[PDB]
Amino acid sequence: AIGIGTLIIFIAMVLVAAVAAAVLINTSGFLQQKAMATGKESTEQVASGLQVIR
Amino acid sequence: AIGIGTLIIFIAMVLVAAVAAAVLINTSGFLQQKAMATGKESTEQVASGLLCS
Amino acid sequence: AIGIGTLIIFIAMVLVAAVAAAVLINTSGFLQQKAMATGKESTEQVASGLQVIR
Amino acid sequence: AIGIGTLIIFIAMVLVAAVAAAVLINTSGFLQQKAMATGKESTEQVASGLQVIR
Amino acid sequence: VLGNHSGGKINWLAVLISPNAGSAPIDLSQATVMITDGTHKVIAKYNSTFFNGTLKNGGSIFEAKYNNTTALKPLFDDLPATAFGIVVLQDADTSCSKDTPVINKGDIVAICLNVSNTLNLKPRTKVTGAVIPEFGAPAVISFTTPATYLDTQHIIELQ
Amino acid sequence: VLGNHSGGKINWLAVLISPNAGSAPIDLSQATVMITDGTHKVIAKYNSTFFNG
Amino acid sequence: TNTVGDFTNGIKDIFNTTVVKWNNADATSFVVVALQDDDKSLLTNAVINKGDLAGVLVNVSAAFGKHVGTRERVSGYLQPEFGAPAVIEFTTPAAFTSDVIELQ
Amino acid sequence: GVTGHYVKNKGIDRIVIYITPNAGSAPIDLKQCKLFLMYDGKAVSLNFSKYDTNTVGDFTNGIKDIFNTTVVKWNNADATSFVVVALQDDDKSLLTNAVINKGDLAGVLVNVSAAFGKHVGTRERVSGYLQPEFGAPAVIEFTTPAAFTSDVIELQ
Amino acid sequence: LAGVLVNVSAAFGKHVGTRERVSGYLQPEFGAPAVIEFTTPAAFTSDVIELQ
Amino acid sequence: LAGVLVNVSAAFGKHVGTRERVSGYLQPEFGAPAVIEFTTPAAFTSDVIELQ
Ligand SMILES: [Ca+2]
Ligand SMILES: [Ca+2]
Ligand SMILES: [Ca+2]
Repeated sequence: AIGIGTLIIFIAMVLVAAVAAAVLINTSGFLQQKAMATGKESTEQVASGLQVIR
Repeated sequence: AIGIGTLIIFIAMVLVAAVAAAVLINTSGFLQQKAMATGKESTEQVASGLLCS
Repeated sequence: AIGIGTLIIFIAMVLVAAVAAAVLINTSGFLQQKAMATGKESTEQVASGLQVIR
Repeated sequence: AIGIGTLIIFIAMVLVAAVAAAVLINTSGFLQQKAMATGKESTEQVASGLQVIR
Repeated sequence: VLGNHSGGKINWLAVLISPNAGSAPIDLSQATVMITDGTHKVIAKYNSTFFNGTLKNGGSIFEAKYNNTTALKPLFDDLPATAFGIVVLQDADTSCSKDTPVINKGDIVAICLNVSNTLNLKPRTKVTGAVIPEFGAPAVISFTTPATYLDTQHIIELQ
Repeated sequence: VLGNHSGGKINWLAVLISPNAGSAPIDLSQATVMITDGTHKVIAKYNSTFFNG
Repeated sequence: TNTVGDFTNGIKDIFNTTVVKWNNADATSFVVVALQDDDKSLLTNAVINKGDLAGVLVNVSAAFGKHVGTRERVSGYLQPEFGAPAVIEFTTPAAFTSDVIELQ
Repeated sequence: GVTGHYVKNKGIDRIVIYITPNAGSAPIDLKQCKLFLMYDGKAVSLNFSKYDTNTVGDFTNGIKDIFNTTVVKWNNADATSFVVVALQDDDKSLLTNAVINKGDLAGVLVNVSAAFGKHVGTRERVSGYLQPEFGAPAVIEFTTPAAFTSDVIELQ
Repeated sequence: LAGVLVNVSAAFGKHVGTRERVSGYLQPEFGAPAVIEFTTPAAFTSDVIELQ
Repeated sequence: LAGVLVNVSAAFGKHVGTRERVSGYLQPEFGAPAVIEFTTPAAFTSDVIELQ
């Protein structure tokens, strides 16, 4: 029967789509930290300094 | 014998793709509303004001 | 056959991408007028006035 | 068997995604030069001039 | 957008329009224009009678003639209350013809509307609208008429 | 933010707050506020007794 | 007397009563005014096809039984016999200040 | 820049508009560009027209006087066109099929008194745009001074 | 990588002018064809032009 | 919304100093983990610090 294969290949299709989704979730995590830090750090740099009074 | 089944599962493929399409179409609709709303509202906020004379 | 669904979902994908594009085109229109007017008006305000001679 | 088509359509899907990627890589190239030149040129314009001494 | 003035009003408008970059050719004979002054909302459509091609080679807008068979008569004054006319200002490839005004990349053309009785464009008045093509994105008309009209300056630049 | 004062301290604070443009309605009865002075960190929640409409 | 109001050649004012014929907009129906249609499909048995643009008139004050006020929302869908529905959604502005308003 | 010639007891008769491309701009096909001008009662469009026998008048090596008739050949400035005089162009682009590219400077001649049908008087404004086939238009705007007092005036 | 030479002025019987488009396909015996499409620029100004 | 308490000085066996990073994940039984990442500031100057 044709049905048998249709089932089995569906199982595969789901699994592949899961793996594909995963990489985006993971990568978004990696980028989150890197972005946030870059902003904070850059801000502190501009905002700060010393001045010679006399 | 084989032929019969091929037809039947074909029907299912069609319907399942249809159901998935519905999600995408609908969802796009749902977002269209809020997308526009946000832009208009935000502009009116930044542009409007009163000034003491 | 797998091909049948691949076709049908493509039709959907196109349509959704169209709708998504539309909102940006529309919104850009709305903003165009609002921006242009705001600049003109503000300019005339600063540029103009009266002076008491005597 | 259902598997046969699943394979064949995958081949297509890959190829299309390749073509789609290509246009962005190409276009980014075109824009690179145009942008860089526009900045350089504009800078030289403002920065330069002559002065009548006497 | 440009606008002749007499009396207390702007009476004719000339809306200059052109294609967006990378657009397919737009057939203006099937366009529609919608304008409102906040008290009325006119909608107007092309009447083929009112075409002037010659101005692609230079001349005066706002004094263009048109050709009812056997005569020449002024365009703007004759144009009916529900119709717009068209005057070709730049077209390299003769793409605009009286029966089929199709505009392609590079062209500029003026949609001529006579609003004297239809919309009451006194000073300080907001005007809103769009030219809507058969396919593709509309052009947005949006202007507020000046605070003061002066008799030394009968043609006004509105947008 | 506004703040009554007596003695050597600010004793009450009144924090005026409003929605962002294009926001869906916010139910303050389920909000939480967190404040710190660098020596302690209080967290506080709504008591319905204290409403004035 | 006719299936769709033929204004393929323009309207002086879409809301002027004598020109437009609002009268059949009862508390339970709409009427359709044809604004662009090359192939005469709207004009004859009321079928929209590619490139047509048409305008639906609704007598809201009769439909909802009162006039809609300021700062109020209205939302809906025009649902065809088959295919995706057209979403409608707008919030009436804070200050009515002119006769014809661009709810958009 | 803009400059102009005053005929005594009449007003400004002709004007010369100096035009240049913006940094980084791709070459502009001058012969397709149209110039729109507004004044007290008229809004006129003018189209390119050939100088005598040649596409653009070649004065890459200097002019005794830009307004002297016999030197310059104003005659093709009809009531509906302009002509172009090439003032600096290394690569010969202006001189051959009329294309402005980087570093070129060129001057557009307009017979204003014929275009608007009268001489422009004192205390009057004139404004317009030279609109190319693609890209941003060059704005023109000036108010003629209160007192004409010399033959060539620097409307600028 | 290989380059196909075409004597266009002889093929179309005239030289292609400015602001004109040309489009086509190179169609192999089996498999997908290579699309060609370009519009000649507005201003010819150098001998070798990058129609791309 | 819930708050996890960790006795870091006991967990790592010493107090974390200035200019040091700490990173981790809270990994549920199924589903995506919550990333934690921060660098302690250069100058401790108050009792409760907003590592964020
Ligand atoms: Ca054309
Ligand atoms: Ca139709
Ligand atoms: Ca040159």
